[PDB]
Amino acid sequence: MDKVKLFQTIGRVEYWERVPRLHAYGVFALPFPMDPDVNWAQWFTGPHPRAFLVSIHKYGPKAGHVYPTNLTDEDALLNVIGMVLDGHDYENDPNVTVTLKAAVPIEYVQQDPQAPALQPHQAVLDAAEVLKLKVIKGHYFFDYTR
Amino acid sequence: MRVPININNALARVRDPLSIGGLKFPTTKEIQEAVAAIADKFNQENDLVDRFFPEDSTFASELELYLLRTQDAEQTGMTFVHQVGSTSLPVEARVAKVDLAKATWSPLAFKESRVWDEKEILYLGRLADEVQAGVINEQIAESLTWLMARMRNRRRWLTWQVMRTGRITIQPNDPYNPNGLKYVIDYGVTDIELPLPQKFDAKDGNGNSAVDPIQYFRDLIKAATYFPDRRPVAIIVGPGFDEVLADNTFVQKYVEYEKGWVVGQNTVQPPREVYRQAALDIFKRYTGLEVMVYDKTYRDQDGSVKYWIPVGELIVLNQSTGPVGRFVYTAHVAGQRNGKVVYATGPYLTVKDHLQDDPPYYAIIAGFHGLPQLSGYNTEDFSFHRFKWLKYANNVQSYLPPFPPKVEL
Repeated sequence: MDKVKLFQTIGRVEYWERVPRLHAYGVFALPFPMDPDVNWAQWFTGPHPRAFLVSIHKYGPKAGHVYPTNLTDEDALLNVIGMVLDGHDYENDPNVTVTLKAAVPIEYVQQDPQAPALQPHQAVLDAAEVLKLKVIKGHYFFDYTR
Repeated sequence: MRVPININNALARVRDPLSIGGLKFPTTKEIQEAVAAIADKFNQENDLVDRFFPEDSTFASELELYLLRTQDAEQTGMTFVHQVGSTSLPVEARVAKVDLAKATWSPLAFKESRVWDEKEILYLGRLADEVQAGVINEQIAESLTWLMARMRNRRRWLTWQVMRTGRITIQPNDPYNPNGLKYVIDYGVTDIELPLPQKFDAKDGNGNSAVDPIQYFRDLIKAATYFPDRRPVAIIVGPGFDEVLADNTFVQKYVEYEKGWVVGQNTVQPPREVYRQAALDIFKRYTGLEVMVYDKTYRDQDGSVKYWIPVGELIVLNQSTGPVGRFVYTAHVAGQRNGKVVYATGPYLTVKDHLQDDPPYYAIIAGFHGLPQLSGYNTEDFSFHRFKWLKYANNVQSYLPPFPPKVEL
C-alpha cells in the first residue's frame, strides 16, 4: 500500500477483422476527394469495423469532394455514390477509396460515428429506398454505377 | 552482557576477616564453595522463517515486473446453412485483445548507534579483582555481537510479520520505533485467514462438539480442486494439537471406527491418552496433510512464556512446502575505494574512533537496507494463495504444563 504497489493494468489494445463483403457479388471502387469541412477523424475512431454511406457534391465550389451522408438533407440523400468499407487516415490522405458496388451486412453499416457498432442502424433501414439500398437478407445490396 | 566480576576472588572475599562473636575464641570449620548460572532457557529464537525466505541481494533499489497477457479469439462459430445451387455468404468478425501490468517494490532502511564517553573508557575495573584499565576492550565486543543479533532479529521480525498478517505494519506506538515512521506495506495476500465461526474445541450440551476438523480440511481440498494452487499440502502447528483432535466428538468417532472400539461390545472405554496417541496419525492418513510441529518460545514483557505459533492457531501452506519468495537486501554506501564511491550489500557495522577529540569518545554504528519480497504470483488473476492462517481452538493453555517464573536474582 505504501512501499510496494501491486500489479495494475496499464494498456489495452484490441484488434478486429475487416468488414466482410460477398465474394459472389463483386467489388467496384473509384477514389474520391475527401471533403475537408467534415470532421473526418471522428469517423475513423474505434477499433470496431464499420462502413458508412458517402454522398458526392454534384456542383458548387467543392464539386467532386465526397462527405459522409447526412440523413436529414435530401440534396445529400439523392446524390449518394457509395460506402467506405475498410477505414482510412485523413491525417495522411484526403483521397479515400469509395466502394460503388458491393454487398455488406446490415450489422456493419453505421451512418453515425457515435452509433453503437455491431448493431444495425435503424435510420439507414428507414431510409433504405431513398438511399437505394435493397435489403433481402442481413446483407445489403447496392450498385450506384447503374 | 555479564557483570565484570572475578568469581574466585569475590567468592573468597566474603569470608569473615576477624569476627570472634560466638565462643570468644576462633572455632574450627570447613568451607566448600560453588557458583551458579542463571538464565531463561525458554527464550529461543524464531528459527522457522529463515528456513523459508532465502537471502539474495540486488544493488539496485527498486524492482518492477511487467506481465504481458494475451487473449486470442478462439475458433468459434458454426458453418452457415443454405440450399444447393445458391451463392455463399461471409462470416462475422472476431476480436483478440492484449493487456499489460506493472509491479513495484521498494526497500527500507535501518541503523542504530552506541557511544562510550571518557569516564567509561578510562575507568573500568573488575568488581573483585584488582587489574589495569583493560575491561572496556572486552566490553565493546559484546556490543558488537549484540548489534549483529539485533539486526538478525529485524530480518526475522519482518519475515515473521509478513507470514503472520500478510502486510507489515510499523507505527509510532511500537516499542522499537523512536522515529515513528508509519508503514503499511500491503503484500496483497488474497485470503489471509480461514473462517471458523464455531471453533474446533467448542462443545454444546453434553460432550457433543460443533464442527469437524478432518472434514473441514477435506472440503477445503475439495473446494480448491480447479484452483490447483489453493489446495493445501502442509500444516505447521506448534503447541499441543493432539488433544484438540482427541476431545472433540467426530475425531473420537473416527478413531473408534478405525480401531473398532465400540464402547459396549468390544472394550469398556479407551482412555483419552490412547486417543491422542493415534488421533494425529489417523488425521494425517485420512487427509494427507503432512503436519509439522514448531514449538519454540519467546519470553515477552508479561513474564509469561508464549509460543511462536500462538496456541489455538495453525498455519496452512497452500501449494507446496518451499520458499515463499525471498528476503532481499539492497545496497548501502561504502566510501571511495579508488577515488569514486563503491557500494556494499550486506548488513554493515562501522566503528569510529574519537579517542583523540575533546572529550575522547567512541561510537559503533550498524544497520542495513532490505525488505522481503514474494516471488511467485498468480498469472491470469493477480492473487497469491500460498500460506493461510486459521484459529482452531480457544482453550489450549489448559492442555499444557505450566511454565517457570524468571529468576530475578
